Amino acid sequence: ELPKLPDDKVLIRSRSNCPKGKVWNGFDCKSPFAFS
Repeated sequence: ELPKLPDDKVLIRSRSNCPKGKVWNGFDCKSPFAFS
């Protein structure tokens, strides 16, 4: 997938995915706990 918007599929921290129940940011797909 081109648009990083997963959670319960691959959630590859690599550089093109967002973990379970998370939220992207200027340059990172992850939970708000690490951004909010």
